[PDB]
Amino acid sequence: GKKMMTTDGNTATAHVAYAMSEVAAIYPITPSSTMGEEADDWAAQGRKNIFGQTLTIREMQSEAGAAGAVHGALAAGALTTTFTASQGLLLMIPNMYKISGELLPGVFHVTARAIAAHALSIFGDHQDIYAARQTGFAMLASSSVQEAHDMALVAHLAAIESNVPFMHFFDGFRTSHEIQKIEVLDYADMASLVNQKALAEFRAKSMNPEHPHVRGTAQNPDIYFQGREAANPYYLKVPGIVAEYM
Amino acid sequence: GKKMMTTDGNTATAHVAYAMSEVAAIYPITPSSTMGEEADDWAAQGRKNIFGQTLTIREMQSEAGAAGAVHGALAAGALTTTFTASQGLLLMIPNMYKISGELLPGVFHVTARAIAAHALSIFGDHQDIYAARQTGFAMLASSSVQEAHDMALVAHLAAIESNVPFMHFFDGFRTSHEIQKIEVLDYADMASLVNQKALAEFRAKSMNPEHPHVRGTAQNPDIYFQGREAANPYYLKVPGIVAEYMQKVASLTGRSYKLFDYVGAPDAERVIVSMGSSCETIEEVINHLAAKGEKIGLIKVRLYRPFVSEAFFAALPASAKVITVLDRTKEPGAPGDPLYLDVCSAFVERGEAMPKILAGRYGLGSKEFSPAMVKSVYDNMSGAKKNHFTVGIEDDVTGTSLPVDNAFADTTPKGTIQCQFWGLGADGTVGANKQAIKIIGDNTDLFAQGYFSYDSKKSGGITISHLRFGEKPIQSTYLVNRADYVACHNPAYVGIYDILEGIKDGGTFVLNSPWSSLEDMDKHLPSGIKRTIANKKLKFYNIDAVKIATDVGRINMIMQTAFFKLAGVLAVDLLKKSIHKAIVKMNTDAVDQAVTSLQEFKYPDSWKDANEFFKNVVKPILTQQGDKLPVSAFEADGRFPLGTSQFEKRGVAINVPQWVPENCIQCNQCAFVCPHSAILPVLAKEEELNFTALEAKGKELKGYKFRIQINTLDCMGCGNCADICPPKEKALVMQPLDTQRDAQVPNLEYAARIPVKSEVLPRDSLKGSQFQEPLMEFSGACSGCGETPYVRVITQLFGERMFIANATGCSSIWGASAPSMPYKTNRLGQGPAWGNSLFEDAAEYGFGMNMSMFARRTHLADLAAKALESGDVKEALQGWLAGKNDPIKSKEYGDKLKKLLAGQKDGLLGQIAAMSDLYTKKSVWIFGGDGWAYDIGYGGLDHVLASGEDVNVFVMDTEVYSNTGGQSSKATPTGAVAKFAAAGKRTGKKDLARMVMTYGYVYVATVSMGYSKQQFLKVLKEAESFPGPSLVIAYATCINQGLRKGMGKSQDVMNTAVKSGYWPLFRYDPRNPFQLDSKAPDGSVEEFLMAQNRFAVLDRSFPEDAKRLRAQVAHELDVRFKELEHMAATGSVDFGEGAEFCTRDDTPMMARPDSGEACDQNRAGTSEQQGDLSKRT
Amino acid sequence: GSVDFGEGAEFCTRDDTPMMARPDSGEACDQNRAGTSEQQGDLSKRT
Amino acid sequence: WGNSLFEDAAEYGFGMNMSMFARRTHLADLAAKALESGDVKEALQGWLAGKNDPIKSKEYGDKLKKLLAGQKDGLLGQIAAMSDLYTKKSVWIFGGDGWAYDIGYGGLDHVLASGEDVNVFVMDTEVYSNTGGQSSKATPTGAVAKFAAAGKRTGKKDLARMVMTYGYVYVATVSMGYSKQQ
Amino acid sequence: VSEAFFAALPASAKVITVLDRTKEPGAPGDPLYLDVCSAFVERGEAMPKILAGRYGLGSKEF
Ligand SMILES: Cc1ncc(C[n+]2csc(CCOP(=O)(O)OP(=O)(O)O)c2C)c(N)n1
Ligand SMILES: Cc1ncc(C[n+]2csc(CCOP(=O)(O)OP(=O)(O)O)c2C)c(N)n1
Ligand code: SF4
Ligand code: SF4
Ligand code: SF4
Ligand SMILES: [Ca+2]
Ligand SMILES: [Mg+2]
Ligand SMILES: [Mg+2]
Repeated sequence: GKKMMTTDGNTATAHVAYAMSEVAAIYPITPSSTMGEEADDWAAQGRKNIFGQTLTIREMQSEAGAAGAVHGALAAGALTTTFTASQGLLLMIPNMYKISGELLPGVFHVTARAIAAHALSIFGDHQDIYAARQTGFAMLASSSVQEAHDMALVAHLAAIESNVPFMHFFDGFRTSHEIQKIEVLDYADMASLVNQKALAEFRAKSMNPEHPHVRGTAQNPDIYFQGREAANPYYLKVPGIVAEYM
Repeated sequence: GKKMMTTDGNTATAHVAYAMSEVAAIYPITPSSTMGEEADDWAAQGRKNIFGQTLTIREMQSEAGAAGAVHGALAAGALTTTFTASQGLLLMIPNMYKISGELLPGVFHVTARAIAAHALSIFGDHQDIYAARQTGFAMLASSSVQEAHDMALVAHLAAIESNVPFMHFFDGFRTSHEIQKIEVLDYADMASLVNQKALAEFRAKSMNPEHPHVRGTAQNPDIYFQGREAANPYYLKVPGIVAEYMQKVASLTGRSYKLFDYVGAPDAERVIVSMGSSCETIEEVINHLAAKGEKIGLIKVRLYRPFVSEAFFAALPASAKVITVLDRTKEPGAPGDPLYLDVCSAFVERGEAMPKILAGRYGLGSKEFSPAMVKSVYDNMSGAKKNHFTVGIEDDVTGTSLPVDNAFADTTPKGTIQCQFWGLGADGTVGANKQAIKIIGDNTDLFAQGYFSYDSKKSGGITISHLRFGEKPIQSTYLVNRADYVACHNPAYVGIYDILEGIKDGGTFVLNSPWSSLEDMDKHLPSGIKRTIANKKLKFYNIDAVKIATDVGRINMIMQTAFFKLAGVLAVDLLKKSIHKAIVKMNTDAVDQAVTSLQEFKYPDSWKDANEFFKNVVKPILTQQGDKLPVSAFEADGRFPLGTSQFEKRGVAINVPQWVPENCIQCNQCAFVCPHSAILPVLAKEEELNFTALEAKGKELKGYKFRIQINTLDCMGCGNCADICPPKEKALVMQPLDTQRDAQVPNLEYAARIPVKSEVLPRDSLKGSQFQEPLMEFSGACSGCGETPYVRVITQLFGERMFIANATGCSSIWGASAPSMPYKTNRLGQGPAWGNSLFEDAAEYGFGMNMSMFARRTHLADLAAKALESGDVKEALQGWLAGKNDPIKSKEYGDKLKKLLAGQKDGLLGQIAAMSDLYTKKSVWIFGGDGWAYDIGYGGLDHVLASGEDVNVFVMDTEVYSNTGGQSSKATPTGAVAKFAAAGKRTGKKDLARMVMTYGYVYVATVSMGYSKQQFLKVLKEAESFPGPSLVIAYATCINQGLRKGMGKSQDVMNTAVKSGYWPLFRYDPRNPFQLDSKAPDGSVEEFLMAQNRFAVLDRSFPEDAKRLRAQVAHELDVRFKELEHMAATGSVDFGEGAEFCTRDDTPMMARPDSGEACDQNRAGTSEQQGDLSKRT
Repeated sequence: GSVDFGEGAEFCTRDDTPMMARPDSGEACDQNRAGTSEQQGDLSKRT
Repeated sequence: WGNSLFEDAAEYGFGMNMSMFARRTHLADLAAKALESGDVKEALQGWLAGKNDPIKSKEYGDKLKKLLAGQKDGLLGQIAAMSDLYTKKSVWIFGGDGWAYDIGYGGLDHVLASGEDVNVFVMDTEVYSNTGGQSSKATPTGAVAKFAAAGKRTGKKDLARMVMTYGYVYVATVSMGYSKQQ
Repeated sequence: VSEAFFAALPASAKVITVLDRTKEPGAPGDPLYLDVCSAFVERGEAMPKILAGRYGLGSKEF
């Protein structure tokens, strides 16, 4: 379904994320505000995701709020994405721990931006993405605009299948805003790549009063270690999923 | 200036931090709240730092606020410290980046606590500290209490000198709370260690208008790299500073530390590299194995960041061939845990011979790390080496566990006494044991270690205490497992738990038991315990201490006497004098009668010859034996099933109520009121049925028998029901449990099978609502908790279609503490969908639920609209589509659709039948306390509650941080005594309701159940009915409020709270939108305040302050209600298109692909002025 | 000045959970498990 | 001038307030210890009594900085060491609609309910002016912004009326184009 | 995944520089350098020279 368009990394990534998501909670932060703004633009116009619905976009009071709303939408059984940059990612980490702890299949699209240490900065480096290795997200990187499109698609598919949340990151103000002529896939072509069995399973295990479960308990020295060590198979399976979807 | 005191890690660290700081901004978080609380205590008393001033302590709304306040105090030139734990540290990291970026010399004291991944946890591991390596802090670690004191001192001195902020961390609930006898330095001695030149320089370079500078700029690709790379010298200098200050402190105390320390055989081949309290236990194990010729050792890491390979290799013996790097963290998918990566990088950068390096996980969530596990780690090194293992748990999902032999003999050094004290909560066992440790420490030359295991259950929980008293210093940093002396303070446990699993051969076993006879012990002592006592030749001492205490007119003193005469550590004179220091005659008589009463029991020799989920996991977890549970038992995502509290059956109340059927007026208020749902209104038919039932009254209750069944085993004995029972001759009378359980347990077992009649009466009504099944039953809340009845009524109205976003607080501690889940599924199986995200983001979690449900039901609507194009299915689909916003119509037509579309798995119809759980409209609820709604999760709550989406938030306003030790909130009202309000809080209650009411599109209503139950019910119904945001704040009572008559008066107290005008009731309905449901104040505010222990203490301390504060409270509630009466009496397009001027700058923060079209930049003047300039020229 | 809202109260102002543990805490106290003070007096009188 | 972060400017300013409070109390204790030449005693008493007034504190701080020139010994040397703490300081918190309204709101509310002498000035542009003009809570009803492309449906966040519920906070709304004297 | 990393890495490679766009004060190395070093330690085979370099901080030109 390859069609050529001339866009930057924000547009290339937001195209695929709009296709592959139904819920998006976004806080504005440079250089990632473009993806959320154009997603809200397309939602207002009426663009349809792979499931044939307009993507539901909401704006939070913070990026902590964006990560929390992402957690709620993933827990309730909706495909969720968010767009992030540095200070946003720092505010997002503690909820990313919960998102990977519950094995919820979200995709964060992060534009690499400096962390304010001696001075605030909006430009690109990998400090924010490296600050989030421990959270348990899978982390995918894109070198160019074409690779941003391809890797955003791979991240969404592998997040659906693997039940491990993904962070997709491309360089800020070096890929986010560099116009380039790239071929993108038609939404019909990327729709056929979804693992329908995994999508149905993901909707089944989600929070719902008809089949209720308790998520978010408080545990004591006795059983916390086992609940930590019981999520290893999903991580042993995610890399093969990423390779196969590549 | 060394003085000996017996304290835990919190006290040892807060001592030094108080000396070395002048400003401290603190948020409460377990296990670090103690340091801040005692710092505020000393500030209120008047303790002086090294500079001779009381330390200025403030409390923030969050730990982000604590880190920001720390930044401001460091920037303005004050020595600043803060105390942190896991979630706090995660919220602190982004400001820690700024603090290290500006080279500001702060010290954070972090207690290591788990990060909530699959479940919240308050216990110890290094996940939070490892999450903060990148921030640029220097990171110092302390193995024991003495090392916590020393390392806190070193951290403050090196932070002052090096201009690099420091993080000091010690293990949480393993060093934070383990009492030990340590020598501390006098403040005069630690004052002389400060580098005065560096302190003066630090004050000079700080933010001040007299010598102003710009800090916090915004830089561009051109110069940011250099400003990053210009801070390298300070980090190249900090490690030498830390080493030199270790030397300077060691000169004073006599204990020498290095950046990396080595303990063990110099010619050792198997070396563990560790960090934290485990370094103690391993050392102890080494001191065992070294006596058997073992060539093993240990490297203890003190300075984690910056990592200095020079020190590491100076510690590492060159004969070492295999190294295991033990880490208390899990990073999913990382090539290794952080310390392993650091050691590997050190060996790669050296380039010399590279020994074998192994990585292992241990002690996650303060999981035990015992000598046997250390031995197994060394054995793994010795042969059949395994990389990336876990030690301590039985892994069976990925095979990453070492085998552990649990027959490792006593490694604790000879000369030590081990004591286990099992007790029932608040029977005074831990208080008596702390007194014992303090007495022995102050009066002898023995080191006294004491650890206190607790329980998740607030009322009636078990409390285990492990005490060691040794001539040599106590390095055993783990729970006792082979005890010299066991003491059971509650005979109820003798069947419920294994009291003698930690006994030794001949170990004295002292049992509290009324049955002090040969035959009665034969009848009551379980065969297993009898066989143990007979076989291993114990010294069994049985005493009935309750009779002794009742005679002398609290079993604390008899038990302490039993310890002081039977432990062997010493005693009689010491305990007598200690009682004298603290009526007196009764205590000494109890001491002497206990002295006479203790005698060995001549046991019989024949004594040596004598759902499914619950049965598998929950019963073993409850009996404190889930350490044997493998990893196959636990869900990968950490979810737990509902309805686990139902099989608890814990009869811990002393007094349970009895129903007197003759007086009952069948009002259903004792059920509406009960906090643990031990009251079951059984409404039956005559053909359906000791089980005395009445004739139910009213037209709806025509042929029904009525009964009020008491859940005798699941009763907490709070007396709320009996105190609320209307008839002046009480239909409910509190009677001893032993005289009412035997005839009431079978009655409830029978009554559990009567169908619940939920259609006879509406659920909006009091009696009818109580005629519906409660979906939140048997919490772990405190007996008489003022929060559980509200949530139980909410689930009785909405439990079938409900999402709960539960903030962190008591709501989450009793709503889910593994393995007990009060929430349960109804007969159809549709329970509440309960989830806890974090403390600060419950609101955003619930809002996200709302968005997900909105999206999926719109997708369902689109599918149904596509399926409109058999006639019955068309009618069902149209009926659902029209009325999907009504829960009743949506439920009806969803049932219709689920009947019609059975097995439909093809096409649009198959798709529509696929999501059958989205038919009936769902009610997402947000449950949290005063702290969440008021302090930390406030911004998210405000945003979700101003967005306009149909979400409902219920506030359990206990006016305090009830869950965490009762610290001040913003709900904490004027003149209230709490933590961080020791003199009485001076700021008023946070007017959260009046804040939200300013929006005008939010339903706001305040409720109190003790006052009126009908207003609460109407409020719930019209809150879930409002198509928009809805906020409801419920006055709730907590045991921290110190009700002087008891928690049974909760409702009464609740009632009084609304009569006096302290807690008005009102409803703001946007659909005069405001209205007052509450009457004018009665003027009885002083009685209500004096009724609660906080104001009683405030009076006992400062009467003039207390009376002024109470006057201001009365005046402010008068004017607040005066204000209430004053106001109750009466498509896509962009904003930048087609504008003459630019709506966008040219900065990169405002760049988009559409932008860039030429436009007028307001640089040639206004349009009118431009026209004038054109006209004139 | 310093004083704690838990001193000199007939009932416990603290649970036994680890989230509410301090070195001062642990003194024996009534846990609201035998009923209210008035109801306790009534039970004592009747028996 | 200092910028901390977007969400924590309020806590940064509050921390400034605490640091200044602590250091000036330490100065007060030093001066009270130095009370026990007569001109220095009069200067110190005059500053101690009127350290809460910026004008009197400035006057007597100038007096003290004249008297204690080069004094580098004892209590007097210590008192002369911190000559930048004489005149009472005014800590200000400057931020826009987004900070005061959306993200730094909790910290602002806490510092502005604590009761300590801090002053916060809101440059309410009704929008996230810095970042592309996205919707705020100050963004009023029927306004077109980013994430309000069809016109915002929720009203302005009544921040002033929220804070005024405390009753111990000075709240005042200003507009310079309307009147400069107010 | 060290399997993929070593499948990419040519066996004739003798010197590796791991470029990172981050600064961690006091860390033994930046995160990607530590990952590659751990991969080579866990392989146990010949260990080429591994160098670490910083570049492009704050969208600095590279
Ligand atoms: C960010 C963060 N800081 C601190 C804590 C520790 N904590 C857990 S519950 C709680 C207090 C809960 O307050 P509130 O909402 O009033 O609840 P309740 O009093 O009903 O327990 C605190 C401070 C935490 N979990 N997360
Ligand atoms: C946590 C975080 N999220 C997002 C940003 C990006 N950001 C910088 S300024 C700004 C908006 C500022 O809003 P406001 O207070 O109204 O300021 P003004 O409109 O006057 O510029 C945003 C979103 C940030 N710096 N930090
Ligand atoms: S509260 Fe008393 S009168 Fe009312 S139903 Fe219960 S037992 Fe009967
Ligand atoms: S209200 Fe209290 S005393 Fe009555 S049944 Fe419930 S827990 Fe027991
Ligand atoms: S809110 Fe208070 S009474 Fe209720 S469980 Fe928590 S501490 Fe106990
Ligand atoms: Ca509603
Ligand atoms: Mg509370
Ligand atoms: Mg603005």
